[PDB]
Amino acid sequence: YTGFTPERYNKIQFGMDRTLVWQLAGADQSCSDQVERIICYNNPDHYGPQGHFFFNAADKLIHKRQMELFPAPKPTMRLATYNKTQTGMTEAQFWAAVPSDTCSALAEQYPNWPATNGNLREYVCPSKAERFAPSAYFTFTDGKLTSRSQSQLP
Repeated sequence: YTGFTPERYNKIQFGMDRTLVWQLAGADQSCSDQVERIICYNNPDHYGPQGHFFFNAADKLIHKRQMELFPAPKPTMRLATYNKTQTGMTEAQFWAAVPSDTCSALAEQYPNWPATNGNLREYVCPSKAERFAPSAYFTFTDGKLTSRSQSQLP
């Protein structure tokens, strides 16, 4: 598969029907429908950049995930930085502790779309730019940090 791009991912919006997401993502040329999710690939290297899309019971988009379409531009994550964070922080308090440029916006979810509550916003913050670098993982539920983990930082 081939052809999924950052510009396509930005065009795709919550509540869109599975059929519309599929078409705008590039359909069979670019995507695989795994049932639980749709995976759409930038190029034939299926370890390469890709978007994933998930649907509610009504087949409307509620969840966008991306790997290397928008990577962390300056990966610098270190364990001392991970140790500044604690669950209960607001996003502002978090970004004062952790530089935004070291994190990738991994996923955004609105499980109750078209209602906007229960928003989950997930970040992966790697320590270096090489693939599979040690990283920290963070989840905000409605703007409060509810999950944090890491392995092998620095």
